[PDB]
Amino acid sequence: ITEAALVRDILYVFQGIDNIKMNCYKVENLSRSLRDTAVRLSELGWLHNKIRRYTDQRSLDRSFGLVGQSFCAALHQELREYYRLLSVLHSQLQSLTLRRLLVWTYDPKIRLKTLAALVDHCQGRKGGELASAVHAYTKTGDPYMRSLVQHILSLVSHPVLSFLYRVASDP
Amino acid sequence: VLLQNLCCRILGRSEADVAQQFQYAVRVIGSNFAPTVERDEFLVAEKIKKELIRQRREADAALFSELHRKLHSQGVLKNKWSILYLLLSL
Amino acid sequence: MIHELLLALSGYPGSIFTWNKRSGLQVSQDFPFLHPSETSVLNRLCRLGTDYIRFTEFIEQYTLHGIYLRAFCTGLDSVLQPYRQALLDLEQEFLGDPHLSISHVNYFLDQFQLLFPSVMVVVEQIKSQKIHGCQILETVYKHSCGGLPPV
Amino acid sequence: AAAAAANLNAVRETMDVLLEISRILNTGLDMETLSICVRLCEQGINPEALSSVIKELRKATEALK
Amino acid sequence: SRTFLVDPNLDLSIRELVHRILPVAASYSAVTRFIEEKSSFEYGQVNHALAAAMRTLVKEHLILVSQLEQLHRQGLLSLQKLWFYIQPAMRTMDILASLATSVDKGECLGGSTLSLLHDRQ
Repeated sequence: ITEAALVRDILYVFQGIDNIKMNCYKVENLSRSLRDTAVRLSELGWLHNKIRRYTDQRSLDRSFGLVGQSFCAALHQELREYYRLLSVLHSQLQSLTLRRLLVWTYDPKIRLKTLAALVDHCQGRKGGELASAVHAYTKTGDPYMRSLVQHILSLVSHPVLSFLYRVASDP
Repeated sequence: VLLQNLCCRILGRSEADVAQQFQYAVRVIGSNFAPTVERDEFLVAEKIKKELIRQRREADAALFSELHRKLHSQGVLKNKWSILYLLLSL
Repeated sequence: MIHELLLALSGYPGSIFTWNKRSGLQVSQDFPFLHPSETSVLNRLCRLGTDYIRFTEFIEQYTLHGIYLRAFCTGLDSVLQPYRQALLDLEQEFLGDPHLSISHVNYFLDQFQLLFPSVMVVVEQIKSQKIHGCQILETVYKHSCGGLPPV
Repeated sequence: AAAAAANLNAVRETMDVLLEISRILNTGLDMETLSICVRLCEQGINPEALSSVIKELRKATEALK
Repeated sequence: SRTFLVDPNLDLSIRELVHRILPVAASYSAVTRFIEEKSSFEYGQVNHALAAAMRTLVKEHLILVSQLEQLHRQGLLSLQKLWFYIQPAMRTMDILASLATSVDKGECLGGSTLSLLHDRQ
């Protein structure tokens, strides 16, 4: 199995579409130096699933509220960009290798680390209680995360400040 | 003779006029002709993307990747490292 | 195959992209020339084509009657215009460089993939409850207070 | 004939893309000057040396203006 | 604290030089494990920004390995030539592999992690 063939499948495992198959993306031959680097790279694609399932399962039911939409519709502007990176990486496959990917995808291994762990801390929260559980992620100090989550808060807290400028009501 | 056209493009003059600068350009170019670092277009590419990303211009960092491939597609350029190493510096 | 797909996403099904009256657009089976991993993203891509076909079939059928239903379809094509225009563009980009894969084509739809789904049940509520008369100007309005900015 | 016109097209493309990388990087170069610096870099020349020259002739054209 | 194994049947004129390159890897397998752990919130707002600013150097160490493989394809990379290229990396990844082992020895968080960076090219 050539190294180029692995570079062909990995660019798909970054999305969910599976040599590399589906919780770790167990790869199934080739030398040990190749399987190890694929394993870590393939697993980044698995994260992308956990963040995609939420923005697809909750984009189905109509009883998630008005805040749960501006959150589920702010996890997409932070995904189109992840679809622009996959665009660029594919144009060069026609040269890049495994050890060259690690530096390319070292940063989106973190943004896909906060978002894939921001949708688990707020699972059953709807309404304002969700805008209060994506604010408990700002007390972090890490200048790269505190400047990412402090942007999703600026979108999730827009509907809340829409009622206010216009608290449980009773029908 | 080609270095003198450059001194006439940047400075707007004729070769009979500007000859002190062209005396300074032969001093620098000459004795510094041979390339001093190993040549690879890969490293110079990953530094023009890292630079356009640093200016919040993430859209042109993925457009360059499509313009750098076309250079290889046509194939009239022998030293692609040099001309990129220079365009990055300016 | 690219120009083959860009027609399948337009409303014309063929041998590669069969059409079923119940399920919707979908790929027939495995193809040797292409990889066996793409058979998924296309199926993810067709979930969009099925929407446009079921849209334009309803738009033409006009079905129920009333001006407020005529005008709704008359307007329904206007919101659907950027979809077509953004599809004509894909061919131009592929006409330039012949190194673009389905990945980039799938990436280009982006906005249409998260819009059609939310604007699909609005049609379904009409054809399933016989919403006759000016009552449409509320059934569409009750869904206008949605969170999704694009919608 | 033809292969002599297909090369003049693949060069006007690349000379148009390098002009895009030139403006998003805000180099003061223009389409005429940039074609000189590309030709030089084809023969093989230190861009650390050639850029010191341009950073100097542009630094002396002001003392005369 | 990583241990390595080379070969039972190898030229002695190589193994003595291999053991001169590895101390940049063992000093690296203890920095990348310091990042993936001291990033946990339960460590203060200082042991975080220390792990972030300690990550940009790891990025520049991954570029230095990329430019070597691309230079390895043309065969211009002999083993003797390698021992000289990584010298800037053998000094930097020797500094960070000493802070990341002296901040975790005595559990530090907050100010006591800002003192150690003031006592320690």
